[PDB]
Amino acid sequence: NAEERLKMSTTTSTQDSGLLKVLLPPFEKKNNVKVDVIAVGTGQALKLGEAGDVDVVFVHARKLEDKFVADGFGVNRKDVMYNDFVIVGPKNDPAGIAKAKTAAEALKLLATKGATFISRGDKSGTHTKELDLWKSAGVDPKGNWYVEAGQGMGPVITMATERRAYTLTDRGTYNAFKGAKTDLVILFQGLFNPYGIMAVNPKKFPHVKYDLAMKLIDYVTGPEGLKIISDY
Ligand SMILES: [W+6]
Ligand SMILES: [W+6]
Repeated sequence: NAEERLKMSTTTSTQDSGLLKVLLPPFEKKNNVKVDVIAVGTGQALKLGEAGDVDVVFVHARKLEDKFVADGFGVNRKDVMYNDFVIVGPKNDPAGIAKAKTAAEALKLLATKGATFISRGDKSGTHTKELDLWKSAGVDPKGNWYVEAGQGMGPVITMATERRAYTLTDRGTYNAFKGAKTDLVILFQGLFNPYGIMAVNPKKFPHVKYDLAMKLIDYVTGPEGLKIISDY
């Protein structure tokens, strides 16, 4: 009965996209369960799983996910292809990034123009991607223009908006903020990001809801789940 609850840790950034509000109800109905979404920072989402306080972890942070699995905490990790990265900024695009042909070129235009840019500057898969793209541009971002916020995607979109800055954002969070909570527009866009979904290991935590976690993972990577994710 539901009241029977499965706990999933994720990031605040993934909650903002709104995917879970559409993806979870058919699973809840089919299994007579409630899926509690615990949206916290990336580090905390894994710490919750390391402590056995959730049954499933759903994050986009490849190195950290690998470690979680290597460390024995997570089992049966599956890729969940969803979402993509875009560069947003003021609608008058002073750096002229709309003329960029790749994301590395766009960022290098920013660094060269000295246009204000907000980094997530945290644990997140968005941060890792950003750093990978700076490295592919062969630039190491040092300036004043380069800001490291140490916050989630939502607060970074807000800070970019106040500062009339550019930022690298997942489209999902942007689409959810567009218009109401920013006036920034997509100036550069490109495939999908390999979220990882993982069950907390009941050999480490025998009270975790593993069988129900495994149903969730099967669901999300199954035809119904994929259709929702691709239609979203
Ligand atoms: W409730
Ligand atoms: W994230």
